[PDB]
Amino acid sequence: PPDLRPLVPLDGGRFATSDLNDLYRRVINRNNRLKRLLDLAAPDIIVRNEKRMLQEAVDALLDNGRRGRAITGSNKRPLKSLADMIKGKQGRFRQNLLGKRVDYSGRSVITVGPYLRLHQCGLPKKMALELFKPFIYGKLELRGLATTIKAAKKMVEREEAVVWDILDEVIREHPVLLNRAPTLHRLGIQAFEPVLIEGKAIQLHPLVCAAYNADFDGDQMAVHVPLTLEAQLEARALMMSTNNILSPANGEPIIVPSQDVVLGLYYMTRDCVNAKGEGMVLTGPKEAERLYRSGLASLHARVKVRITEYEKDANGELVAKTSLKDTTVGRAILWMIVPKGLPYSIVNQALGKKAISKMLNTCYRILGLKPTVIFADQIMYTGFAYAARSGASVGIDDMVIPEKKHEIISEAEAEVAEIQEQFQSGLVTAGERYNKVIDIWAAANDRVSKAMMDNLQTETVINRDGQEEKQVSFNSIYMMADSGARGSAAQIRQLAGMRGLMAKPDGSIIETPITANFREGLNVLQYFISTHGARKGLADTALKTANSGYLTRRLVDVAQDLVVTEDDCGTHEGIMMTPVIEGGDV
Amino acid sequence: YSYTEKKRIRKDFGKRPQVLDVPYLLSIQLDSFQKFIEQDPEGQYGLEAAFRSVFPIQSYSGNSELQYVSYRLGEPVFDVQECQIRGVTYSAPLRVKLRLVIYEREAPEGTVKDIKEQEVYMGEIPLMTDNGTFVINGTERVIVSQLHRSPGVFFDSDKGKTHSSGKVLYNARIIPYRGSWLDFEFDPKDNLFVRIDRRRKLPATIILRALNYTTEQILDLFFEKVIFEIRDNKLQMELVPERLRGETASFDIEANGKVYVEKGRRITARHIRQLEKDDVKLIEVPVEYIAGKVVAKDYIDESTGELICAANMELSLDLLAKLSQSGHKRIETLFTNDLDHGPYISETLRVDPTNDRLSALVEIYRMMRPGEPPTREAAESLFENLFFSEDRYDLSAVGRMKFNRSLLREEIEGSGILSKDDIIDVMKKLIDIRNGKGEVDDIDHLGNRRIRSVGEMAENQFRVGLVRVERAVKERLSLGDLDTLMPQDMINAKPISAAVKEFFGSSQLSQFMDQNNPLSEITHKRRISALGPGGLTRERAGFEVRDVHPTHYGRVCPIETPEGPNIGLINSLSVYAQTNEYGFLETPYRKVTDGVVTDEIHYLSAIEEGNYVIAQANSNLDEEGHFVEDLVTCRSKGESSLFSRDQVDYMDVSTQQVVSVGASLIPFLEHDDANRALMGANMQRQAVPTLRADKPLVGTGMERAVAVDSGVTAVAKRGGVVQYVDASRIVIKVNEDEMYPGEAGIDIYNLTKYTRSNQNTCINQMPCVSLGEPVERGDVLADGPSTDLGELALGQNMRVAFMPWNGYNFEDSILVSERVVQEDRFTTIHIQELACVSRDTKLGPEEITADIPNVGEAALSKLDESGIVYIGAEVTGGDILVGKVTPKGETQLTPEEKLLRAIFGEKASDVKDSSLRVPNGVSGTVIDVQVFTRDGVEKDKRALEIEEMQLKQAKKDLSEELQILEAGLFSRIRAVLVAGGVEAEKLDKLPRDRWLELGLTDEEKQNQLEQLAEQYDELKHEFEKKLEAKRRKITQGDDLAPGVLKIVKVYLAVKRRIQPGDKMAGRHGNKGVISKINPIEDMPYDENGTPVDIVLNPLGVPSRMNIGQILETHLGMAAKGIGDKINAMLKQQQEVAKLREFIQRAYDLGADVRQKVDLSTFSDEEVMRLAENLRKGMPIATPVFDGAKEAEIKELLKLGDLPTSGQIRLYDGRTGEQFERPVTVGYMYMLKLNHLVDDKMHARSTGSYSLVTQQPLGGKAQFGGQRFGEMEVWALEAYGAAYTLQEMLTVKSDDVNGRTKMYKNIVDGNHQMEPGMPESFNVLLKEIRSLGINIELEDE
Amino acid sequence: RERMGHIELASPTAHIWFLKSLPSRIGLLLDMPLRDIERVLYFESYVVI
DNA sequence: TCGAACTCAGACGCGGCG
DNA sequence: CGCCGCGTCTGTTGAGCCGATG
RNA sequence: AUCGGCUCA
Ligand SMILES: [Mg+2]
Repeated sequence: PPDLRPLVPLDGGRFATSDLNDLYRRVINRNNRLKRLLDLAAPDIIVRNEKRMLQEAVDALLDNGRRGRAITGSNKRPLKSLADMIKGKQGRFRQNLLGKRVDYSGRSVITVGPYLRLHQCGLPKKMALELFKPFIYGKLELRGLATTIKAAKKMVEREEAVVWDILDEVIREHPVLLNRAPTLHRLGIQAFEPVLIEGKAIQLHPLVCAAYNADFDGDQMAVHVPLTLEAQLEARALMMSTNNILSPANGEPIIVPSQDVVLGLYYMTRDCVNAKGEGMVLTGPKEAERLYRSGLASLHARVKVRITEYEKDANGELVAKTSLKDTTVGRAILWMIVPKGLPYSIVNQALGKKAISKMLNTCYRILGLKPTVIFADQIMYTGFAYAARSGASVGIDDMVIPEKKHEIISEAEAEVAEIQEQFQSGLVTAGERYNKVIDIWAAANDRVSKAMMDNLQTETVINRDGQEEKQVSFNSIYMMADSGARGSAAQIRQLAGMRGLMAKPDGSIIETPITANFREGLNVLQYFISTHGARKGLADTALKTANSGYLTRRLVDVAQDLVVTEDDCGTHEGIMMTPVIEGGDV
Repeated sequence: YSYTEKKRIRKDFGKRPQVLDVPYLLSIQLDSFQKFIEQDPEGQYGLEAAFRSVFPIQSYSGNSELQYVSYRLGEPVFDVQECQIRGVTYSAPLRVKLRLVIYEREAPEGTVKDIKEQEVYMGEIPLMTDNGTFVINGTERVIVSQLHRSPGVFFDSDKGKTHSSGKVLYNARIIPYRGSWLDFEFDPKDNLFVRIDRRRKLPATIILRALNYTTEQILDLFFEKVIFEIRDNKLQMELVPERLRGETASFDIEANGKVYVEKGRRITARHIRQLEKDDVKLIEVPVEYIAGKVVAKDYIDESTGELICAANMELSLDLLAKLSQSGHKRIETLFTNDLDHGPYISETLRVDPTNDRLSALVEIYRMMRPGEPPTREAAESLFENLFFSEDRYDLSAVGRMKFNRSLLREEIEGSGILSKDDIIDVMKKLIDIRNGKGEVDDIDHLGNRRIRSVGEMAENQFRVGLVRVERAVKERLSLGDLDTLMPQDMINAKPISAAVKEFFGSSQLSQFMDQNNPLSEITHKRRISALGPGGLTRERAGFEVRDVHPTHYGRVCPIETPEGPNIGLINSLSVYAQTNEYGFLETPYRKVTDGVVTDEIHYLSAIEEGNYVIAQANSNLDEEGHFVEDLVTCRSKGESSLFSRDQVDYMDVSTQQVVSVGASLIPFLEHDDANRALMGANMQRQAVPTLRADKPLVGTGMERAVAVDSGVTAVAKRGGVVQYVDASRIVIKVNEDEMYPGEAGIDIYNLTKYTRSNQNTCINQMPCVSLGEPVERGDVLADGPSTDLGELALGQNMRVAFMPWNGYNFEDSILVSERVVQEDRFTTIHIQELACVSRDTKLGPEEITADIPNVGEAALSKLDESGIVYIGAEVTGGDILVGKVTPKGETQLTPEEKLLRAIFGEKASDVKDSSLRVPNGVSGTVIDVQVFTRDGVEKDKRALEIEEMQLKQAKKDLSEELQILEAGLFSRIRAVLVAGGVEAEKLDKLPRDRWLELGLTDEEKQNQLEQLAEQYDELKHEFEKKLEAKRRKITQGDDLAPGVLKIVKVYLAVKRRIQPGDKMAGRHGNKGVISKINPIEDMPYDENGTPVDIVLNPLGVPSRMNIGQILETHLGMAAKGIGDKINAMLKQQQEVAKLREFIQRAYDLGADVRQKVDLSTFSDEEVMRLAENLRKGMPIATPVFDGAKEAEIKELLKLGDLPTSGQIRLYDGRTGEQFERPVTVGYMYMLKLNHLVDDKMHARSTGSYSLVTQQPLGGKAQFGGQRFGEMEVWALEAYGAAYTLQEMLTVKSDDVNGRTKMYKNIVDGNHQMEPGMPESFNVLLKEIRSLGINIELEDE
Repeated sequence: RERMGHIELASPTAHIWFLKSLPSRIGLLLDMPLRDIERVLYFESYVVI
């Protein structure tokens, strides 16, 4: 029919039409002219050629570039047959029938807000005033402020305060769906509950950025609303944010506290050897709070307090026991949020992020779900608050070069010179010299790194009530690398010791290694050699995603159908499981 | 020190003396085009090659011909600015000189019949503006260089395509500039193969027979044989001693009269030694030695003529009798061994079905053109015009050089066409590389890739146009009259114009020029792409091309490239790189002579760099002598090591020719990682020019060159002293020495106020000099969009103090204060363009008028009589800009309504309206309205007003020019009159006009009065004719596309400022997205009252290792302390001597810096204005790899009384307590970026719908809904939700009845759903059942 | 959007999909090779019924 | 109907020929 | 049975912008 | 509506 192949007008009397009209005109003309030549009984060769040209016109209409060469349009581009309005990434089955466009939606730029609770998100005023329009019309007409629809249109556009009151009424208890593309796995879209703010950006909780894989440096996010009454209950009971906190790939929790809260939890619960209020006794966590806040005691200075802890070892009900424990002041501040079912030895340690994750998991095992949600949120709040209150900056005095670094490199160079001398006298072969040189450089690397880390970790020497003691350090780089916020040992080694040997594009290992680091600055061709590996990494990261996405598609398309249908199949024996520690250890 | 240097001197910390200074940043376009159009006399470059390559054309019969002579370019009708306002191309006409001579057919050379001589107009060619950009239909446009594989020969080896074999396969290739390729190849069992243009594989040697030369001659050329004699009894073989080598003996080798070598005995070196000491070559051998051999030369029965054995064929022992009896006393054979001389040619022969030339040509001919009969002419023509015609195959000037060099000939140049010897040599060296001699080439070498730029591309396109014309010239010349045929008639200028105007504006490489910065220009013009016509594609290119090669050192930047799909395909040219004469890249170096680094500089290519040994810039030169330390670091043959003090040959020039210009502007580049520096150098090009620009406190010395050479600031043309300065023009008066004696010597600069940049930002210029102060040639007189006193200043520098703060800077987020928004130091201007056109419909013409049917009087206050908005009225989305009505059908009527419509009196042709309106969501303040009209349409009132205004300004400018000209000239014409006596009291008493009438003396002064009158007359004639010319050019009607009557064009201008969600970033690659705007109180305040302005996050340094920003912060805080100290000295009004002493103390601080500024020379007012300019903070410089060190930066910090460590005590804003630990504080320099929020947020509830498939449109421009791709559908199936995607598949997208009834229910208070069928499904049903397939769905 | 039309061809033609798709579904039925069917339908030879 | 197109590449199944 | 050669068919997902042509 | 080009995560 026509409307399946329109002929759209232009600005200036021009017409843009699909290629189908062109492909049809050619066949119509060939048909008419061949009928003419057939009536008059023209000599044979005219009939032969005319019939063959009719053949070509038809079987170019069916699908263009198959039999011979494709019949191009004006622009040296092939035409669009019927059989390629169904194929490809642009056809019907994939572009227009499995994924629609959708209205009642919007998109914008994300940014953080830490005053939320993890079943909430922010909406700018005007996005929410554009999405929820008909609900507003209904409420106005029901209240009797507007008689007809046009009155409601104008009252909404002029933005009179009653509109803001009604809008605040409507969105209550009405979850929306937030999405971020690409959506690799089922935790990619979740159902939040709005809070209206002013601005232009969709605020979002911190803890649920690990599931989306979102960073706040320019990402974008899309918002949909559910209309009907069943879909609203589905967005509440199946895909809310507080209902799925175990990943379906493997039951490991998915709300690990990320990168800044952990440093606060790690700076509260640690011990100095001298601070103040050394060795006086308290009566509970509350007097510890009063003492730390009034400025009579330091946030971490070892003390002994009295605490009351609850175990529910009985038949499902709690029993209380009290005692004098030997702890700092920071841990006695934490004990105010652990929820009445946990032993006190959860807190007596310096809380790197493994300890925090165990803390949450143990709460989940014993007390169920709701206490875990409340407790996780309180951890986020207190971590932020007591991490800002310390002040923790990084300055060029923190990158500490080991003192014994001239000797190591000088010795290594002497050794390589001797091996070169022995080679030039012919005693040793070609490859043997190469191998011995790389081995000696690797050994020098290792002992430089070990000297560095023996200088960073435990070198604060401080004295109290006597002569001298050594304790673990308070060097900002070391706290950011030990607790687990950011970094690791290898990358501190990049910043302070030698930065290793570098490889050339072929894959070989170049002979003379880098020797300077990022505090001393490095030379010209040392930089020009780092560039090799840097570009190889960058070029690989950009050309995985193609066949990764392709593989995911093929898998989803094979495993599509299967669903769990019956209760018990009644079959007999299956397979057998044994450990696979084989080769080496476990 | 120039006159813009005594204003504000920037301190250098560099320590290496400089030998070569950076060249003109963008020479490559200018030189390429400039040698495209120049008139070369003899050495064809440019257009003259293109003509002289189609050197005269004769007829099919040869009865006449026309001969090309010369050419010239007219002058353009319009200068650039008019050509950009108007909306037309900027071009020049091409006028060619031609002669047609007619030579008679009766006489053999009766040339004296006719000689017609004239000029011919054909085509128009665009020109290059002064900077390097074309204008094409009014939008400035830039075309990018290309980097492709050099034409020539090429060897390599695939790693066993049939990899099951596991054996490498070699091959060779010939590729010319214009023609058809040629490939030679092996097969998994060693049989040579050829192929032409990737056709079917053919067994080789078929070319060898196709040269019409058979086994004998050519395959004697190929092998050189082994000599035998049949001495009437037996066989003797001649043994050259150096033949039996690495071999084994089958019987006891001996001589005619001695025994030499035993049986079963390999021929060691001593055996050859003995044989050559014995001087014996002829040796009797058993005839079994011939059992196994092969013949070499064809031997026949000399009586009958029967071939005993064709050349290069097998033999036997009865054939020994045959050869001896026929009269052959000698036998030539083959010295064959697969390890040395394998029978690859031999097997190739005994697989070829062929014997003579005719069979080979026939087979090829029906191969390439199957079907058509192979007549003798057809076969010969196909094989000649394929490889051996100068018309259809040409290598190059460069291809021949590369060819002859790769085969180790001697003579560089020769013929441009293939021949026999070349193919023979390619085959021989390919077999040679097979046997173990030599080795393959590689592709990424910058000695096999060539750059091709504007001049060459345009030359090729215009040659294509020329040959197309030559066709029709040959056609028409042969037939018609000759004696009355003027040449101008028989050309057509259409094809040249079509080809050229298609390439300059439709090709793969003509692009817009990103006008965000000065960086964006002079990085978009120095760019080297690898795509386009004749190159790769984003999917073909593998992993070998995208990688860094050891030959990029000093020719192409290694840390500058995009991040998307095309990583290594486009990359920017380095700082000092030239281009050779052929096209390969070149780099400077300094010559070393006997340990002394001399001063003369040599440029080196990409292949000669490998022979020598090169030092490095960081090698500590020992004060004019040789190098200090023994084992100087060097590099050669593409590897680095330690060498002596005498072996070195060259030392590279400057410490920074390895990097580009985009990435030599970031300080402390040497400290931070590679890919973080990539992100920094790649988002420094996206800043936005703010209101008032501010210099950077820490730069890398190369600000000034980029700001000047980018051609965006108005530079002085000739020296002088400023005459008149205004906000929109400056008039300068030249010195006497620089004035050539024609004119009066005034220059006039018209600055360009607010204007659109084709990324929708604001371009404007500000005068930079006061009134009455001198100006020397080369200075700057007007800062550009984003400069500051001639220094590139690209963003603003703020006090940052970074530490974690209540999680409002969790991941990369920022936290700006709220007096960064009060001071307006990040707002920007954005202007926008809207247009309205009126055409001629079939019914009739449109109109532009204020009487629009069916509009309330309210919206028509803001239109004048002519129906166009006022200037200055501020509009908001939805209003009217231009009032237009479109006539439509006229139906006929009855007399009664005629009476009525004549009383009420309103209309003849009830008429639609289609006026222009502001698309919703836009606002602003109109600032400029332009009106274009044809030549023949009556000019409405407002266009008349506008043109009259513009004439008024033009006449003011012209009279001012000619009037200050004649102010000098009238000082002259007042001085000259004074001669002839004095009338001192009456001289100025009477009006100056009455100076031609007073007392006259005969002997000379009649000539004086006569010349008064005369020069007045010519002056007035020049004035009037000049003004008439200008008025004619202004009032001139315009030209429009067919069917258009007149078009108006309206601008708008908004003002955007900071709010949450909006992006920022530093120079080192630390992005971020503002998170909160925080009152003044809450900002942490140091011990003295002053708060902070940004609060970054310290958890972002250790994990990405961009340690640049910490040191940059410390220098910031060091460089502001001195500014504060000068401010204190200067408000308190101290004295001059103290300022002199302190400032001189600040410029002598480094270890061994090269800059030494002595200001005991400066005069007192100059010192005072310098101290005025530094009171905001002393600027500092730090070249890229020769930076400042921690000792020097700490000496600075200790000069201004600041803590040496770098970090201070910060209190808190809300509670008044002290932060537990010290905190860093300093001055970062950070940038806007134009990923604003106001261009991203979008929201839809109901709107348009498509036409063919009935589901909502897409994109913000046309108010569409988002997309729910199949990945989200899988996500929503995994959960188990089934109602939700039924909702998203039918009643929000396609089901028509469903959506209307859903809206009804929602507004009615009932939340339910009645679904149907997505009607694009039944669209699919009809598309399938249209093919002849009966898709149709059963019923219940 | 719903009504259709038709052209009546003067002489029969051959559907591509049932000829040039892989194994031809015509050459498999008649059993004669593909090349013969093209060379008949390209108007190059005759064939005996 | 002359005018390009080029060195994607990896895998699979079929039509000829031994 | 076993090479050996030939024409189809695949290659991430959402968005933003501006020329070109009909 | 198609095509080419630049850019974001
Ligand atoms: Mg991101």
